[PDB]
Amino acid sequence: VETFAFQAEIAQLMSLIINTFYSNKEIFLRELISNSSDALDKIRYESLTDPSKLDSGKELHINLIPNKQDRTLTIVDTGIGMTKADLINNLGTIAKSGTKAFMEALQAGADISMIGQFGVGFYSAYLVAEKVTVITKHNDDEQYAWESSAGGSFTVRTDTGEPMGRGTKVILHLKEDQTEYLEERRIKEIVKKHSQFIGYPITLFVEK
Ligand SMILES: COc1ccc(-c2c(-c3cc(Cl)c(O)cc3O)noc2NC(=O)C(C)(C)C)cc1
Repeated sequence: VETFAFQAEIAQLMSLIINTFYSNKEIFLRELISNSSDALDKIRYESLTDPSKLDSGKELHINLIPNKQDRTLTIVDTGIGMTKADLINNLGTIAKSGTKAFMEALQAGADISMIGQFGVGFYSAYLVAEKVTVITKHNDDEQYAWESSAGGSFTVRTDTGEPMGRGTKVILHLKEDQTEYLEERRIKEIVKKHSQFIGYPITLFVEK
């Protein structure tokens, strides 16, 4: 397991998200579904010029999986996935500029719900999760697990869990007071409100 420091700007963003009083936490789900949709758009487009990129799975979809025993909400997609370089280096570089712009916008009167306009909507996960685990598999790279409970660091390891084929699984370990996001009625409500027109099937699993 390798441990990395977030760039200072991203650590600062995460602290703001965790510390700021902001009741409209539900927007985290829209932001993660948006990311899934973007990743799905990417594999779809790439597959038009190289159909073999779908050898790792033809189905393009999003599953939402609540688990009350584990207190997790998992968002699974079959998008393009992220490479080790994406996880450690590339996406952080991009997130640095988006974060700066978002911070400045907040000072100017924007609110946390606008985070996705700055390309860093993922971090809104920390409105509801104490720990986020991201399992991801891109063609031509290995399956990795990224993980962070904030506090300025994240880890990456090669994942020896169940093989995903291709795509990304975001496992939200929910804060004790945010279990409403495990309720079918609540998730359905949020998806209808904010993600009604996403161009891939979203299946909300129910609990046993
Ligand atoms: C907004 O920035 C991103 C959105 C989605 C993804 C993504 C994701 C992804 C990321 C997150 Cl955080 C998520 O919640 C869902 C995803 O499918 N999986 O593969 C992905 N692959 C990439 O898009 C490229 C172009 C970099 C290879 C990465 C960055």
